[PDB]
Amino acid sequence: NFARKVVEENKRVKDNRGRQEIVLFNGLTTSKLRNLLELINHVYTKVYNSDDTTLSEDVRDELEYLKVKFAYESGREPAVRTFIEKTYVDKLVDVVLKKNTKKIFLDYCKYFEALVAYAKFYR
Amino acid sequence: MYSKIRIVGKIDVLTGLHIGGGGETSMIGAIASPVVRDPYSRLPIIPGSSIKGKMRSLLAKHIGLIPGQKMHNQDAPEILRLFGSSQKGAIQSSRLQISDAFFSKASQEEFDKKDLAYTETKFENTISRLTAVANPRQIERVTRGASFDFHIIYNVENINEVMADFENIKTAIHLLENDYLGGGGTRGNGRIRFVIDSIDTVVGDFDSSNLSIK
Amino acid sequence: MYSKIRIVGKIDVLTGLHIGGGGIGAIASPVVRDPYSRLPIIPGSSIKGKMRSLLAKHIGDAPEILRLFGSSQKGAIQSSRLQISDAFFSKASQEEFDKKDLAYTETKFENTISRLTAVANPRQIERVTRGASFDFHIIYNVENINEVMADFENIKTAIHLLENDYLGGGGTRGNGRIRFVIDSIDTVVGDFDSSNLSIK
Amino acid sequence: FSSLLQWTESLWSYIPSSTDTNQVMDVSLYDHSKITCAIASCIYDYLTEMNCVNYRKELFSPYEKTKQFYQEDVFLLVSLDMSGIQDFIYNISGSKALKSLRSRSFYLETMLESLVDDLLSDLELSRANLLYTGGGHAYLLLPNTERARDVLASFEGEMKEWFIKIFKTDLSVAIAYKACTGEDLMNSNGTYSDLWQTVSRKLSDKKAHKYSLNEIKLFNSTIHAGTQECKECLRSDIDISEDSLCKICEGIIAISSFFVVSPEGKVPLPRNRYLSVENQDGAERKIKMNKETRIYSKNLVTNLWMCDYDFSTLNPETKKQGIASYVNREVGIPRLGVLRADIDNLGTTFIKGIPEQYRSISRTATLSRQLSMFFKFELSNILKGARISVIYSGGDDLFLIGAWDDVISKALVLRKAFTRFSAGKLTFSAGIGMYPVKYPISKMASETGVLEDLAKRGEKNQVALWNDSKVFGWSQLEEQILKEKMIPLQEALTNSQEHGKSFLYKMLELLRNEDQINIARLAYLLARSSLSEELTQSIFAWSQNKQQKVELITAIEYLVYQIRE
Amino acid sequence: LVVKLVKLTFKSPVHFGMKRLSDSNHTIAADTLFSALIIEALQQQLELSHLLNNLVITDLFPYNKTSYFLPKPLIRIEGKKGDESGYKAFKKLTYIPVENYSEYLRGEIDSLEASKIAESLNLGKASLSTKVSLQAVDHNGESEPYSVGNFTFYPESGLYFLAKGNADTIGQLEILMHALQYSGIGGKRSAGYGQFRCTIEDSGKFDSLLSQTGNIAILLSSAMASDEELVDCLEDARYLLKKRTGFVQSKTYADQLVKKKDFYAFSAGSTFYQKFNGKIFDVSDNGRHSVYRYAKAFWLEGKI
Repeated sequence: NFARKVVEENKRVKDNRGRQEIVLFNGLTTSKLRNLLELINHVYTKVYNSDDTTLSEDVRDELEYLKVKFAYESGREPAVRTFIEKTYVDKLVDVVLKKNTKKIFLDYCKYFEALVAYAKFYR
Repeated sequence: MYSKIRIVGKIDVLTGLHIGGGGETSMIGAIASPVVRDPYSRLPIIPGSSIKGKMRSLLAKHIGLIPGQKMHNQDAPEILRLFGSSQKGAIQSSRLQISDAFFSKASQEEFDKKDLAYTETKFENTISRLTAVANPRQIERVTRGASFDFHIIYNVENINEVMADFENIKTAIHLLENDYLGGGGTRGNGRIRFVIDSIDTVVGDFDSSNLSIK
Repeated sequence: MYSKIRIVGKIDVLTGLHIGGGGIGAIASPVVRDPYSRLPIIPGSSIKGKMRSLLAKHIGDAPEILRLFGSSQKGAIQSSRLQISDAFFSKASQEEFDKKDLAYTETKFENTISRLTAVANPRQIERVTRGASFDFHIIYNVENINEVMADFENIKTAIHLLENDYLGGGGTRGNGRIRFVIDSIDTVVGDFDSSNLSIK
Repeated sequence: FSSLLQWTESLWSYIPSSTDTNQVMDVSLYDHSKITCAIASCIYDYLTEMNCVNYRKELFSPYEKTKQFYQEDVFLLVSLDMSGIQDFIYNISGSKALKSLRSRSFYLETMLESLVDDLLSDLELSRANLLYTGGGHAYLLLPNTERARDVLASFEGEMKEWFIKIFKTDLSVAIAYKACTGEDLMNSNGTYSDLWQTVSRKLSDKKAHKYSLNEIKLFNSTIHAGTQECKECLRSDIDISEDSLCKICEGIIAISSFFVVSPEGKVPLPRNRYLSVENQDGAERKIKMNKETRIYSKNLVTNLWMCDYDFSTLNPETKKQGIASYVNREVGIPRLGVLRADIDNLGTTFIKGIPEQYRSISRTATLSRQLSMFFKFELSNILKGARISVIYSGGDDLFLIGAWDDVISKALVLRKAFTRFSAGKLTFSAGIGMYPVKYPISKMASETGVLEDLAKRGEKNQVALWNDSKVFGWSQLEEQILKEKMIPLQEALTNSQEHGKSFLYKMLELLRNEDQINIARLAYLLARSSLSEELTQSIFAWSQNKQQKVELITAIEYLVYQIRE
Repeated sequence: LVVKLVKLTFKSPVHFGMKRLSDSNHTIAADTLFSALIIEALQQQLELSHLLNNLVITDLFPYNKTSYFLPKPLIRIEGKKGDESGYKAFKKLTYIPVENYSEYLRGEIDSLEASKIAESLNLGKASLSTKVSLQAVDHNGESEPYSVGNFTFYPESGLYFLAKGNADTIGQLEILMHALQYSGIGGKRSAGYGQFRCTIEDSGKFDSLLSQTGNIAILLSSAMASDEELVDCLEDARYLLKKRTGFVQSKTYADQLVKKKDFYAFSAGSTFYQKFNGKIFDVSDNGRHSVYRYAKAFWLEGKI
């Protein structure tokens, strides 16, 4: 339950304002993650459609572009940067590229799904 | 002899098509309305029940509906003969069986090219009449380039009524093309065009060469 | 002597198949399942009934129908020649669905817009996923070695209609479409040569 | 004298036998008086057979003869058991079975009462000698006179012949007796439970070899086939009337407020009689017209205790359809609840429950009377206001068919009441099943019996609810499954406009899986459902913890069944 | 004679009935299997002399992983001097593993151990599949629902039965069972229920068990004796009378199917101090042929 662990560790409440509000990763919302999660959905559909134990070349290039997207999103929004650094999601992308199998990308997708699900839960 | 006439063709979406359903996917989006998908392929689908319901409703409205209708069995005799009836003691089989329309292989290839997603996320809102505040909403749709392979079976129960039945089917299809398929069609979604590849009697000695629906 | 043409094949669902059960847990319109393995099945009753109905429509009770599917009328006691076993969820499709993390069944959500108030009435039906394959096992009893060829022509006609038709469920709305794949046709008991015999 | 016995039972049932506070007040005045009367009749018969000239010289004069008489085998403990009761009641098929069930059960109970009444009449004894009578089982105390043994043999032969003539292995009655010493009733030697176990073993041995040579030969040799059989309890042997109903089967239909055992009636009864339900004035007219007519009053009348609760007969519209009246609901799935409950270690309670220092004939009579009074009179008061019809009673076997939710609620109330009445020392195991209408009666009974057998395993204080995987404790079901979980979910979902029914199925589908990603999906589903946050965390924790996930699943399923359009 | 164990592994749900279509049973008596064998031998145009003159089969008993079950003998068990519910636990118990059969015949089994043996049985699960009749709907009618009770054997479980006979009789049994694998046994074998595969082999363990000689006899098949033997066997016997009834299944019996004459037989597991050999009782009346009901006796000796 690494996902729940990191979400609850980064879970925080707006005590400074004096009004109750749960803050995840210093202000992260699903709207911030929308572009990158849609990109991951694109890669997931691409890998599901293909029948191959190892990832294809197009998948690898799309994952490199996903790493670039992670960097750009980290630059644009501090909340996404906090989420990515604490969740080590880009490092897991690098690990997936190292492994180069369909199953490891399926497990990475499972991990990201757990991350976003628990983030929505604790809000 | 039991004659079954097969109508196979393409259902080109001319605008975003949103046939809602209980959806599941990776990194489930903020959308509360995801399209229906064929789970084995995860591609969007057109359920045959949607096509049959829309066609039957349009054809029944065209023929004219009995005032104070409480059931679909009170429609015109032509509608019950074509689409089937469930009335007590007067059950009529459905001559028209409308299969599910799967996402086409051609559109799948054309979207694998261009690096395009088969679906899209339309962002809408609703300006309130009182506070004049926009409430953002997100609807999943199928992009206008997509097409669907559609397969319909007509059952020849009575030989002499076949031409009238196909006239009614042509009327239903013509209404449906001008109307929308299942979605928020009054706001531009779900526009459709049928491109009939073939109409061949798969079973029976009956011939449907002269028979056309569009 | 007596012969038993054993036919083994695979039924591939082309759309969702919904053979309901009147009687796992609370499921909205559940499909029939094996009591032990809890894997969806196609009862041999459903296949036999659909094939008999389609043969009745095509031919037209008729002597061929009673000869094939059996009859119990007075002076019309004929044993059924077609013993159609249940169609069990195949092992190959079971592994293919274990991969991809795909459930064996799915929930189709439907409506019924009333003609009176135009109010959609939601509904749910379970359907076996379109990638499934069910192993089917049919036995033909060769009671008359002269009628067997005509019987198999009738069987082929029934299977052709059924492939163009639907199996159990709401077929006019797109459910239940299947396709037979006759892996083999063998005469396990007796000596009647069925090598030339072929459905589809 | 019979009327006086009924009056004594009505008055002295709650008056202690021994006024002394130091002496234990378990046996009431009525029980002690009834046992005294039975024993007095037995010893009077024994001495009359012995032709004793002086009674005080026989037992009192030296006071050695008193203990000598206590040593002598003066008594007989007799047991009659009817085999085939449950098969007769529940193995019926057809639309008329759902109305003939209770009629068949009452017919069997009245037949047993008529049997024991005939036995007492032959022996010239009152119903005081009848120690106990429950579910096809009757225990009596009789004199050890040779006339008594001859009467027992003649009665056994007559009843076997009659039951073979009418039912032909569908129902049988076996009667076995053991000679009993007065000290055994006093349990001075600690031989009371030994006597009871010996008589039970003799009864079982008689049940093993139930039929003789000529009876088997007559069974196998049949002239012609029936060529027509009854719709329920299909019997080809007897002449099947029109509409395909047997003579017994149609009479049981005709039966469905006193019970009259007269020369003319509906359903055949032993010693060439017939049972018919009659109005009070009609029953009195039958008594006047026909001499030697026994009449039984439900809860010259011989008062009979039997639970007759039936919600259908309360309302005229529901009188037409016995249980199809229960199945129809405006909201909630139209199903039937079948309860098969059983007291556990009842034989152990009679034998080992009573300590050897407290074993006696009067103690056993008091215990059996208490059990019967609970399961025949108090049961109806427990079930008041519920769509439940009770087919059988007596503790050793129960059957309460009705709406599933009403059945489970009244099963909980029955457990609470049984805990109160027994004050501990007694736990009963229950099986509850839910079946659609037109489900076969035999299948309902058998599957709920399987559930009851499952609940009897291990600790016997268990309820097997619906599917066999839902075996819980009564505290677990009453509080944790229903009060703790089901009620908050009902509140939160009845607040919603759709009443759930789509969220609950998603919840169940996610709970069926054990994948961790399915746990994450459940978290997301709960988050999107927009429940109260505390309830959401409670549900998530319940799903995380095994043995609470099952309770959550059962609460969800109960809620889904509660709202089904 | 030669003794062969036949192990039946069922590939499909099985409908074994007692009295109704909804009733599902996990076993069949020897009469049902003998009827199936006679039907098969008639279909295969084979003689009935061997089956009617020398074949001695038993009922079909459960079996599972490393255990073959036998019927619970009807012996006088002493039970526990403390509790009577032990006898209830013994009566609930129905099948004894072959290994524990001698122990049970010698007592040595507690009520808790009896319930453990009863629950150790791993023979499938019964269910009720509801089907419909749509033939009335075409000519202005309603669909008629109806239930069929079926039984699904667990993957390594199944049924078995011993068969005793000559070499020729054993060969005919092998051929008939090979045909019956595809003919099926049950009550809906023309609607999918009852398809099974048989394996016929000689078992050393069960042959040794039969070779065991004891003071009492135990019936392994639903049987009944003629009058000359019924006058002697019933002395000091503990049995159970089963009411064997059924409709005739044959095309040539009559224009319409009619019931057989009701029969009564001693259930398997009954205990007799005197042994008897049964007869093939004819239970047909005014029929074109003679319906055969199997009541021969398969005896297992025991020490009590």
